[PDB]
Amino acid sequence: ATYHLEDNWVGSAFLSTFTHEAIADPTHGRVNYVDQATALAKNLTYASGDTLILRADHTTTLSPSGPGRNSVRIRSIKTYTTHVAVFDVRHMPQGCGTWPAAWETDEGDWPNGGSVDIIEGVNDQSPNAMTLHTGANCAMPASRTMTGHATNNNCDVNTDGNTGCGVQAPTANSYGPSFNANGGGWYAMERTNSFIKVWFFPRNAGNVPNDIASGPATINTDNWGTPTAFFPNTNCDIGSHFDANNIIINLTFCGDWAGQASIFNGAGCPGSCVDYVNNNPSAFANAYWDIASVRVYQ
Ligand SMILES: *[C@@H]1O[C@H](CO)[C@@H](O[C@@H]2O[C@H](CO)[C@@H](O[C@@H]3O[C@H](CO[C@H]4O[C@H](CO[C@H]5O[C@H](CO)[C@@H](O)[C@H](O)[C@@H]5O[C@H]5O[C@H](CO)[C@@H](O)[C@H](O)[C@@H]5O)[C@@H](O)[C@H](O[C@H]5O[C@H](CO)[C@@H](O)[C@H](O)[C@@H]5O)[C@@H]4O)[C@@H](O)[C@H](O)[C@@H]3O)[C@H](O)[C@H]2NC(C)=O)[C@H](O)[C@H]1NC(C)=O
Ligand SMILES: OC[C@H]1O[C@@H](O[C@@H]2[C@@H](O)[C@H](O[C@@H]3[C@@H](O)[C@H](O[C@@H]4[C@@H](O)[C@H](O[C@@H]5[C@@H](O)[C@H](O[C@@H]6[C@@H](O)[C@H](O[C@@H]7[C@@H](O)[C@@H](O)O[C@H](CO)[C@H]7O)O[C@H](CO)[C@H]6O)O[C@H](CO)[C@H]5O)O[C@H](CO)[C@H]4O)O[C@H](CO)[C@H]3O)O[C@H](CO)[C@H]2O)[C@H](O)[C@@H](O)[C@@H]1O
Repeated sequence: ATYHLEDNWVGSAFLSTFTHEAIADPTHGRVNYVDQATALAKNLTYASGDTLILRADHTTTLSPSGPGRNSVRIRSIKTYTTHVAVFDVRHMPQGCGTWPAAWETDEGDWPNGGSVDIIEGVNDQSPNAMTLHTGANCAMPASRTMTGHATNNNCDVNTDGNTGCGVQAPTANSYGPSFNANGGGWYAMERTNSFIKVWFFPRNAGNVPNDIASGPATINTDNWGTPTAFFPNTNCDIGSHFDANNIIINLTFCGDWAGQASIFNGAGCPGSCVDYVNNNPSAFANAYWDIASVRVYQ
């Protein structure tokens, strides 16, 4: 469980080690994903000093017949198999309609190269969800050692209604306005051939491993306590369902999950998701990631 520093991304480093994907939203959201040149001119991406900002447009009222709300989706140039990824996150997007994620995938053969969500939710609904999506023959035992709570235990996208196999973080400050109020915190994900684990440490935690908080060149996950989410290989050959994955950090709106009326409305958001996102730009002034660092160890 000992790893050594492979990549250390801070501020402007993200501009040369990740790309912006100006792509049609694969989850069909009310979003216009812009390229890196456009992101920078329009200040949707700001990457300077010890800060990366990734945000949505919070000034434009959308044309109902035009493209969605301007936002960004960044993807690491490098891919990883057995590794630990540590995200020091000060702020994540909030707002009705928002659907932010920090995750890993191989887009080129989805779902067969797998996907793991480290940070994800919709419509400001805490807590955080940590979820795997795979092809066939991957499930999770009903009970295993973690602080979080499992919801769906079948990871196979074709037989699970695309929910994946997920775990809910135990605290509200894992996600959303609550996370943001607390100054964020740290997410760490360890992936091996045998398992995937995610740990969350709130910004104010008295027990955050120095490994995680200070980012030295050597880490040891044995010292990190029980994971928030645990995906063992009891009923899933982990290595055979995941290949080399890029890291992706993005913000979409509405679409296949967040945009469902029951979900959007069930979260206390008014009206329809698309109309809300069209007509309330100032409601997304806080729809930003503020990232202090992402580090990868191998
Ligand atoms: C495009 O978009 C960008 C990004 O949004 C816009 O940039 C912002 O521009 C505005 C207006 O010019 C700036 O607002 C001003 O900020 C002034 C103070 O700035 C300084 O402090 C900021 C806060 O720092 C503290 O908090 C952070 C955690 O979030 C810590 O890292 C840091 O150590 C500080 O902690 C102290 O305080 C806390 C308690 O609050 C304690 O607990 C700690 O112990 C510390 O005592 C900080 O965000 C700024 O950092 C920026 O600049 C430095 C270099 O100077 C760089 O290294 C960083 O990477 C970062 O870029 C800075 O240190 C304030 O005086 C003034 O009144 C006003 O509010 C704002 O700083 C910008 N935000 C940035 C840069 O992130 C940009 O304007 C926009 N372009 C457009 C529209 O054209
Ligand atoms: O539980 C947490 C979990 O929730 C998931 O949302 C679920 C909803 O998807 C589900 O709604 C059903 C509709 O999806 C369905 O509409 C069909 C379309 O989905 C389909 O398009 C497919 C594409 O979406 C797919 O593209 C891939 C993306 O899905 C993938 O998305 C990422 C996720 O994998 C995730 O983990 O993280 C990130 C960040 O948040 C997501 O971006 O990304 C990859 C790589 O880029 C894409 O390839 O590609 C396939 C082809 O391979 C397409 O089929 O299109 C068909 C038309 O043919 C539609 O039928 O309709 C149903 C009925 O209306 C609807 O129920 O609902 C449940 C709620 O019960 C949600 O749980 C999130 O997607 C997931 O992110 C999250 O972890």
